[PDB]
Amino acid sequence: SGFRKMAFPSGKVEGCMVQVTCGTTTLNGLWLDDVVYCPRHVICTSEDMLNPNYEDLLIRKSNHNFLVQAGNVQLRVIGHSMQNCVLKLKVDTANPKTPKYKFVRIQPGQTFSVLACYNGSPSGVYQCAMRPNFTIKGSFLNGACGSVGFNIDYDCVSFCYMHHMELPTGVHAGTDLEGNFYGPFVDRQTAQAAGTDTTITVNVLAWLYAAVINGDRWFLNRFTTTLNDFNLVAMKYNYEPLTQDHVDILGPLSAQTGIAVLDMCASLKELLQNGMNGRTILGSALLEDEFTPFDVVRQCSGV
Amino acid sequence: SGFRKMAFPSGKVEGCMVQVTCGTTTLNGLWLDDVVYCPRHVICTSEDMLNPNYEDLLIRKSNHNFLVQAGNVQLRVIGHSMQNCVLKLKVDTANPKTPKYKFVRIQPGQTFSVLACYNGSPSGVYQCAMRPNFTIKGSFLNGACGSVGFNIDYDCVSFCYMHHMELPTGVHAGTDLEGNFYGPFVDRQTAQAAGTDTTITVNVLAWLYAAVINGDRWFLNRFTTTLNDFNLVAMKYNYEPLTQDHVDILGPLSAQTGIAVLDMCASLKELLQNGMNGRTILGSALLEDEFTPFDVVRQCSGVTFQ
Ligand SMILES: *[C@](O)(C(=O)NCc1ccccc1)[C@H](C[C@@H]1CCNC1=O)NC(=O)[C@H](CC1CC1)n1cccc(NC(=O)OC(C)(C)C)c1=O
Ligand SMILES: *[C@](O)(C(=O)NCc1ccccc1)[C@H](C[C@@H]1CCNC1=O)NC(=O)[C@H](CC1CC1)n1cccc(NC(=O)OC(C)(C)C)c1=O
Repeated sequence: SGFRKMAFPSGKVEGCMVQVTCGTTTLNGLWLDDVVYCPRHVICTSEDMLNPNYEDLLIRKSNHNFLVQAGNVQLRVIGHSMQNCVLKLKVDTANPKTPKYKFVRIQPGQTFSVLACYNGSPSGVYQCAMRPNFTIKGSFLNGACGSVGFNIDYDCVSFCYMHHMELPTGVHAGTDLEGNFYGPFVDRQTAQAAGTDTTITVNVLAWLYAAVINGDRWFLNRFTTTLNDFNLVAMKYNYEPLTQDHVDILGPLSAQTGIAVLDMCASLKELLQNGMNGRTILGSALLEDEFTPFDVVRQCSGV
Repeated sequence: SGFRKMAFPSGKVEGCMVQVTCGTTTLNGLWLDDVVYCPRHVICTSEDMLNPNYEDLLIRKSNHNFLVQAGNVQLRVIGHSMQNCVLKLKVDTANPKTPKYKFVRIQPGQTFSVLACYNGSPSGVYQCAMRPNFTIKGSFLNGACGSVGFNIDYDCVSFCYMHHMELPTGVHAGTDLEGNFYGPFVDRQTAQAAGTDTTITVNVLAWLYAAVINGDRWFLNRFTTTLNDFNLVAMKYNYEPLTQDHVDILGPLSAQTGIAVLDMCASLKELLQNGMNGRTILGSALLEDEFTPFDVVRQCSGVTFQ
């Protein structure tokens, strides 16, 4: 037992990280088979970030303008291609450490591990969620661009995030590995702001189910709720609406604990009303929303 | 910016993890050079666990009595030895993925990464602190024994923890890699409990510095204090004593923020007496004590591993 924010083991991603340099700009790239993926803004100067014309900047670059270093080794760039906001650098070597991998675009509420890297070297690994406002609450300094987010369900690495920017509230925005941004953000230094963030309701419920599996029952009550009355109350606390899909997804945890999904919703309604009155749940004094139903089952019941 | 509970990258350690079977028992081992390290209780069965004679149990064992699997590959065991609560299985093959490493024993308050493993396969990585009561707040299911804790410095893995047991309250106990227990625990099925835990003061102050570096400043105040004054309030609230060495270690963060440890101790003094008054610090409603001063510097300066 016990319950922690757990990341995936990072080794399969560590062997894919490289440094990419173009002019004065250095950041991280991801080397899978014979392609290095990195943010297209590696081709920009620090002035000329307001309104970059990336098509115009890229046509002016030679293969030999990209310095790609994997440890001491310099890789040879033999071709370049832009896909949305990602640059794909063709190199003469397939990475021999390339894992079994897929690219996946995730939905808000989904969790993933981040391997924070500087100069193509790993600094640390932590767990994140795609917020409902399509930001992530990351930990990134100058040099972190091209750091990736991933899951490893079985031996297959699903890459879902590539880091590009920090927004004014100290939260982060980036793309899938096809270079499409999460949310309405652009790779320009123009004024942009995250929408109002909301709590990931289905994840809070999953985490209350974790608490019951780990033997804590103090917050339960004798009440039930309709799905609609739950949403009318939860939205007053800036909680995301709970859908019938979310109710279906919570079915297994419901069956394991013997607590109906709408009985657990009544518990959450009372927690939002009362707070915790000096108590904690799984070591937290706040309601946790960065564990998915699938994360709870994986950590509580066998991996 | 941002601040997250961050683990070390686990790749150097993932290459050392193997499965060890002795009869009915499967758990994890650590394969370094030509030796596999695992918990000595791998030799025990049901009857043995209630009062084990580890000397007497280890005599009756073949080398072929220990199945060691690295992926599909069976390693050949050519020797076995016990060191305190660890078994050392000599194999005929040096691990070609052996990193630069040493074995270190950490102090209460120090943090490390755990690579939670099952059947020799890494499943997850998270950051822990050795609690003042010598437990860790881990997350471990059946099969986790022999999972290890570590720190990295440049390209050197310091192994500090090997997992042995769960206590009541769902906290965890284990050994250093020389098989010495952290805390007053024994590797037998018997009545054991975690002692009263205390809050790691120097780590809470480190995390208040992380808060300030990230623009979370509401708890700062005009007041200062001294050790004796703060420490009399610390003991009061089941906080570890703050030593002069702690004050020195936080030195850098006092400089970088303009808040002297004792000025920050004045902020922490106030938070304990008064509470947080509806507010959060770095997204927590409680005072975080599992970041060391070094962790805060590591994270807020972008230190990388080679
Ligand atoms: C990314 O480009 C990066 O890491 N680049 C390498 C590098 C940058 C700076 C110095 C040396 C090397 C960064 C990552 C950022 C930096 C701080 N934390 C991060 O997550 N991304 C950008 O700088 C990004 C590039 C834009 C998308 C194309 N960018 C540019 C300009 C402004 C901002 N944000 C900003 O001003 O943030 C506030 C909070 C408003 C100060 C930005 O992210
Ligand atoms: C460890 O031995 C292990 O993982 N063994 C492999 C295994 C395979 C299949 C089934 C069980 C075990 C475990 C690790 C435990 C299991 C669950 N969480 C853990 O951290 N350690 C023990 O089982 C340990 C071995 C003893 C020290 C030599 N042990 C034995 C008996 C009792 C407990 N604890 C206990 O009863 O915990 C409470 C909280 C009281 C239920 C114990 O840890």
